[PDB]
Amino acid sequence: DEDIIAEENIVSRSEFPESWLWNVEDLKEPPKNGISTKLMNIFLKDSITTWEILAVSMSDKKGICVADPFEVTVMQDFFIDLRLPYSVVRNEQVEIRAVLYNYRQNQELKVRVELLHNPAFCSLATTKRRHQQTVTIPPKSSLSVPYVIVPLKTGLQEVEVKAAVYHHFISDGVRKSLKVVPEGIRMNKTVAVRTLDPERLGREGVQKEDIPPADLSDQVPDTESETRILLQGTPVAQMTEDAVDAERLKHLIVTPSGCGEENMIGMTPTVIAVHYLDETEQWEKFGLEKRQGALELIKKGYTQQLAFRQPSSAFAAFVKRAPSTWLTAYVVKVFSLAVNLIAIDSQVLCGAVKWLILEKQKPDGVFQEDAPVIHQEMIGGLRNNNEKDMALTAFVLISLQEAKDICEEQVNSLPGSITKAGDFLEANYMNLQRSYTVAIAGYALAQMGRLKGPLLNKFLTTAKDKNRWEDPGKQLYNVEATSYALLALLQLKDFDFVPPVVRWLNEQRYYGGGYGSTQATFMVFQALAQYQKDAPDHQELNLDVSLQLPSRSSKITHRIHWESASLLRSEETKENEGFTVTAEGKGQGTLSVVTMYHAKAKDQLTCNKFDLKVTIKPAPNTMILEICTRYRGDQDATMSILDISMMTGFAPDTDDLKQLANGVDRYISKYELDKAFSDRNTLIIYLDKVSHSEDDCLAFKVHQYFNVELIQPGAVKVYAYYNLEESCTRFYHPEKEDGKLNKLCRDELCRCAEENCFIQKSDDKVTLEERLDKACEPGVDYVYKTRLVKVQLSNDFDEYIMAIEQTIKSGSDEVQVGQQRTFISPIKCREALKLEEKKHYLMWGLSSDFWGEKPNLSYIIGKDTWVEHWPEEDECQDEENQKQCQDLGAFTESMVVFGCPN
Amino acid sequence: SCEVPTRLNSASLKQPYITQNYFPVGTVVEYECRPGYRREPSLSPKLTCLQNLKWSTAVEFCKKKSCPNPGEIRNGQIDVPGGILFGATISFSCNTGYKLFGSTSSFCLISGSSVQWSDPLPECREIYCPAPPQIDNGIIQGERDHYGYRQSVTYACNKGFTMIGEHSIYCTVNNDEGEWSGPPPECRG
Amino acid sequence: SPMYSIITPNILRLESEETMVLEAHDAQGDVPVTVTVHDFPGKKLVLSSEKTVLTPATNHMGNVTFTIPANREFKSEKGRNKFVTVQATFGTQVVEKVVLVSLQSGYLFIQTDKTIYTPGSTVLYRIFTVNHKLLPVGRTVMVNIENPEGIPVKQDSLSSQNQLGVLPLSWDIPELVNMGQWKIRAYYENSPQQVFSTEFEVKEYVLPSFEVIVEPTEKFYYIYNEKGLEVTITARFLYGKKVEGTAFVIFGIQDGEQRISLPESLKRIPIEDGSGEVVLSRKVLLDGVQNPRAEDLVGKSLYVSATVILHSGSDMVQAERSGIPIVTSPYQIHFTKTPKYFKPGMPFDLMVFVTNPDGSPAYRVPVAVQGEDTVQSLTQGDGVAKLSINTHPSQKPLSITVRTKKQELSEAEQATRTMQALPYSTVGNSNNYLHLSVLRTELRPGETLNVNFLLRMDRAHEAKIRYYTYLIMNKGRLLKAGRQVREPGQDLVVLPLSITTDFIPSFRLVAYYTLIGASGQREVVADSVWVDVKDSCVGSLVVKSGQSEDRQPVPGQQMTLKIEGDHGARVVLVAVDKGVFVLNKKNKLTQSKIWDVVEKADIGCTPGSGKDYAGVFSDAGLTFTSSSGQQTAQRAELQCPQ
Repeated sequence: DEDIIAEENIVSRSEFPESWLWNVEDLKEPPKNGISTKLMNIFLKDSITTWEILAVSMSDKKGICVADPFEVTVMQDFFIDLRLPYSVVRNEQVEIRAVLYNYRQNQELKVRVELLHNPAFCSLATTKRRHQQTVTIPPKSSLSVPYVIVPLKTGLQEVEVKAAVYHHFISDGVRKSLKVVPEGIRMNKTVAVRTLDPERLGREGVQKEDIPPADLSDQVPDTESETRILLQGTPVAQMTEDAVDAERLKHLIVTPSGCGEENMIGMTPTVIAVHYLDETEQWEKFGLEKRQGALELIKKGYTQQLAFRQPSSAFAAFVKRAPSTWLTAYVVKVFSLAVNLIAIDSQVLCGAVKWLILEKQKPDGVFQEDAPVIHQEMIGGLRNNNEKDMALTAFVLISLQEAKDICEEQVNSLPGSITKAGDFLEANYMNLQRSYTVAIAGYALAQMGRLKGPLLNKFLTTAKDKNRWEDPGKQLYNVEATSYALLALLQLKDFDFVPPVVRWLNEQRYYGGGYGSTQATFMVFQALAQYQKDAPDHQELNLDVSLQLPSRSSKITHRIHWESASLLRSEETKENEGFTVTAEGKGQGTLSVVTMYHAKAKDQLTCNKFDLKVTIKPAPNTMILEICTRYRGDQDATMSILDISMMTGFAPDTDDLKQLANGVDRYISKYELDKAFSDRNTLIIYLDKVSHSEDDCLAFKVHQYFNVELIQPGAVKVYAYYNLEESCTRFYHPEKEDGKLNKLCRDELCRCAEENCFIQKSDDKVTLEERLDKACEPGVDYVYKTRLVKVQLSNDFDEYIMAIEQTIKSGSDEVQVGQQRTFISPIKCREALKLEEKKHYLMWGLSSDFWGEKPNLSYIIGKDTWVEHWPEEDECQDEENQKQCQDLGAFTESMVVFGCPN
Repeated sequence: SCEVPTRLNSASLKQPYITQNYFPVGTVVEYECRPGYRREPSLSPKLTCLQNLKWSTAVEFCKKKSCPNPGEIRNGQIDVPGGILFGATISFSCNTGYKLFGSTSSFCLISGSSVQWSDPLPECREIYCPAPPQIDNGIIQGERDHYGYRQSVTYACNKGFTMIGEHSIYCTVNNDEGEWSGPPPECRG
Repeated sequence: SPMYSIITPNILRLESEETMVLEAHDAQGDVPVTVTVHDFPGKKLVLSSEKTVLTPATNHMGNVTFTIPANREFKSEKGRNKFVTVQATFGTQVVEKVVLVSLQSGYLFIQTDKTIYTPGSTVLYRIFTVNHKLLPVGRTVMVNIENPEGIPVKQDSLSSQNQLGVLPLSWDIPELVNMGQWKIRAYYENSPQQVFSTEFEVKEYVLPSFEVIVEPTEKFYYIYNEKGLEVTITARFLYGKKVEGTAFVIFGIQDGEQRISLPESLKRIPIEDGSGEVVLSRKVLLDGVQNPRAEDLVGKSLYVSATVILHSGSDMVQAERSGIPIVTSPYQIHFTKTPKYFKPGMPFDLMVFVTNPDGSPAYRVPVAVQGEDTVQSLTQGDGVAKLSINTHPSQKPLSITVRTKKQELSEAEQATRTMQALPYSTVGNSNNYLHLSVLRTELRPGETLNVNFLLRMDRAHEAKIRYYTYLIMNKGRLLKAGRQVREPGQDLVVLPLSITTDFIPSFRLVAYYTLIGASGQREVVADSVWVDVKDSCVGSLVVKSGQSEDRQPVPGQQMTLKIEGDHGARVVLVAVDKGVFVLNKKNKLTQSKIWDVVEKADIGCTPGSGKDYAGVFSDAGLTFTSSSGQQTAQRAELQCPQ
């Protein structure tokens, strides 16, 4: 128009982030008082608001620092706030608000506000008509402008309103987008939950696991669905049961005293207690400070064991007594274990090893004993006679290989003696009867790995109930042979046969110390410490989880080892696939797969909390607006709001408002009260309460102050103060039926129809050339010479069953001469069309005016549909009609013979 | 009479004063902004001829034309040395871990009836590192499709093997080229 | 006679410079000291090894600063705390002590751009990787993102090397997602137990376009205030202008997590010129609860729900103030800042801490000891008062009760509180004490503090105490060790201790003396104190406007942003629409929450002192070990006692 900013020059505000300026700057400027000062230019977005700017710094000297917020307020003297919702339902008619703010101190502004037409939305502004209201805004005030729409395509869409003032150079535009969403409701289904554990049913051929996809047959079209998948880890990882509590070893800290033998009986429980505690890391529960003090006693046992060491490097009860081999093999055994604890001399230990080898070894491999120890109980089971060439050669043997690493380079005859005593236990192992002698002899061949075959079998078979090596007599022997056997299979890696032994000794609850409890204590704690250091087969659990989904090409492996603070792995796919998952290792897991989507639903809960009926009837100039509402609870609702918008160019009656305003549980602010008849398109009626038993009805007169041709349906919305969401919004228009804007829809596809019912025109200026040019551009798809056989009336959409009398031009509908095609039109176009039965018409339209499929196609008379009355035969002889019969007849043969130019 | 109106960088005379030479005293000449400058409503585009044979002194009638806001570059930056007015220049850069694809600079040039940036806004593409090495007797604890700047890869040897080296390695970026911090570990049997 | 000592922190940490204080008392000539650190109990390695010489000219005071590398021997397994054996050889005399080792490498902070988000958007979040001293470090960090129900849906593995302790990160929330509270969880790879978390909300929302602030006149309610709880409902647009519309306001009573709505307090009030007034009368209140007794409401709280609707009906905003305490007293008193043990016959100092019902410090509030009106003291900026009472020599439990003496109010409204301080047990009842006093003031870095050393002991041995040893603890480390000269006869000596940015936010001073007395017994007498410092930035960071103040900004305008900060530093900005902070303002980032974390990770568990000297030490977060056997208690726990 005149003295206004045109529509194409105006830039709508589009940039409305909720956060921006996610930037990184470096303070490298010359510092003043250790303070550097940086200047940055930034282009502020399109939002009309206040930004809060938060800066965090990091300096290798001053560390981190969070700065105080800095607010920047961005404004303009005149502007618009287009207040959309987060999302809206597709095909659902809704109202959107656009508030025009005028913050000029004392200068009113005559403004024009226009909504732009968007094919995705069916509103009043179209292709062919603008929708502009002219309204006045007083100084320091706002003016609300309501628009009603219906979203035509799901997905994101875009509303954009523009506004300009008269006589001034002020213009503003807001371009906001909103998500249009499908009706369905969220459903979550479980696809597969299987337990991942190789060995138990998941065969040694490691478990393979097939997972089908989800049903999703009731998935509403065009929606993504995500498949999440989880691998829940198992916490269960008992070593055996529990290591023995340190509080149970308090008696094992003994002051070593006496001669060559008893002092070893006193150094035994102490060395083996700390060794076990260092390995079970129970030093805490026990008392950390107590370690230093037990190490001093181990050093005291060793110093005092130096005084009974004879020149031949051997040991005996006294210095004048002949040296005992077993004793010296015990000295070697214990000192080989208290190497990591105290500072053990190599000359002494290796000297006693050399002595044992050169003096105390027979050619044939068996140690011989010359001078039995005085303390015979300290020997353990070796005392019970029978095959002591084995019990002994296995004892001195175990002492020698445990002294291997320390005296290999100092003693060169050691590998040969070791092998020597091993070939002999090897030849005579099958002739052993006692459980003890075979448990030490097998632990003695276990270390060289020379325990195989039949000897192996006899060793395993030896044990009763697969958990113990017991012999008639004292139990201490049986616990000692059991501990040798436990060490024997820990060397064997035999992690299956271990679980039951461990349970047996813990069950025995032997905590060492007692009469002749030297071996029992050294073996039960070397065995339960190696049970805790070797840990057999983890004892914990190891699971590889390889998953294959035909979507990705890559293979995904998930290692869920124990002692890792997670025990959880989850992966997700945007596509519902059939994927198979191979797992592997020890351990019991689980695999649960969940897909998510929206299924078909009918819904329509809303109004969930409120009923509403709004009827608009004519007055006895003005119309009557009655509102009727009701609560859907068990109680009467509290303070509710009645939000009303008016139909365009209409204002409520002041006196009727005054009459509602006075008490009766109803209220209206002085504000809505002193608005003049002008410019009052919005209104709020406050309700002290609403009933739940019956309808609460009110009603007031509305007057038309401003006359316009395309008027916008009014809208009423109820809702309790505490809840916005649980609301109801009905629309109201005197004629418009249902309060629904005209639109033709099938299933979920609909198209707006608020436009001219057809190409508006009079047969006089429409010449032949204007017919050959308009009926041959590309868009035009079909053009027929038709005749109206039947007209079908309804409440909303008319059906003009046109019988094709000639196919002038053919549009994708492969229609032959004689067949019928239904033409549909809104009721508001019955008056503009005046189609009559038995008459002929020249019609043509686009391909977008198709409705349906091929075996039942219907035509829709849109704004590009050319509807023209073909005069009958006895009307063309008439001279005033001639120009039209002759133009239609020339258009018939100019399109039938030649057609289009191309 | 006064000499021809002096050349102005912003506005050029209108018709038909541009071809005149007879400037009797008390004459007004009208200018129209050049490309690219815009008229300043509050200011008169006319000039007048003085007694000592001079013209009315005036500051330049058309102000300099502005370019459209350069915009924002997802994980990149726009260096604006000196404004976005007609004849201005801007440069582009990407944030570490991202590579530049397109023009490294843009110019505010005159197009048709207005000024427009010479080149389109380029793109910063995530610089991916090459796929992590597969080690013998070990695997990569829960791998990944793509490893970017700073993404790390954790390793794990199989049962019966010992790990000797860095438990994991990370992706470093040098000259838009992704390279591993270092060699992966080894699982000695 | 020579007694060699060694002092370190209760808990040592990995990849951090731990300091160690070495001493030889009544020693002569030079003394070679070698320090070694071994793993416990294996002693498989040599993690640290330093050599130094103690000389009479340092008065035989040494110090070794050592580092514990992050060997793979240190982690696990599992839930099994680990330990080191600190060894200190002085010539021929060896002193060793086992200390606890923390895996915690330091801290991580997470910062998101916004507080709340819409399905379909991107969450931008930065991780700040810093050691215990808060400086940036480059390490590997695991990052998880958990959903409402507490389920990880994504895990990444990253490192802040060359990232200057600033690790940028992003996460695209899918449009199909569970509403509610989401969590970002992050931890250092070498220390998976200590986790650092931040919550962000995911919800279907829109910007209100205006804000509503509800303010009760008092930040509390006094049960006998007849007027009742009067509240001012202010409402203004985000861009500043005041709002015209109508408000509904309701009141409620909360007890823990259970809320009771007061239906009869529901009012509808006209908002004129962007403001409105509404009052909850005591009557309605007592009527809504079924109790006649009013005092039963003390301890509970009140909440106010506001609903302001624009006269256009185009925008409606909801607000709520919560946790308005119902109290008999407009103040509260806490001894969380006072030590729990005195020294018989010596002045005992009280650190009274007066808060406002919310938890904020109460300025200028006089307090006093009952039975002693002389003893009076006012609260400073931080809300603390320094009261001092002279005590009698006796082993009887000191019980001290304190009240406020704020004028204008009544005795009934005054607050009160009662603690109990036990006596410091002396080595074989030698009756030899030490007391450290500090001037109570809001301390700033740059100021100089006057630490007061008061010694009490029989004249038979004072002439032997020539010096005190002090140690400063901070952030859980040893910031500085040193010596205080004392001449014979000097009851009170003063230490001029300069305060730097390194003392922020809080520091502990523990000092002690040793001597031979009684019947040839080696005696150590120690005392500690905890001093608070003005929480702030080590440096400074200010953001403000570069242009003129007159030039208001316009949509699409170029504007100048001035940034004043520390030279060399890197600044990371963000700009959020105040509409966001109308929906959710929680889990914001502040420097104070940083100092808060730093604070929660102190190894010191007491305002100072201790039942004994090994207690003063262990309580302050230290281990004191000697060559005559005067040792501390073995600390088995990483956390502080309940």
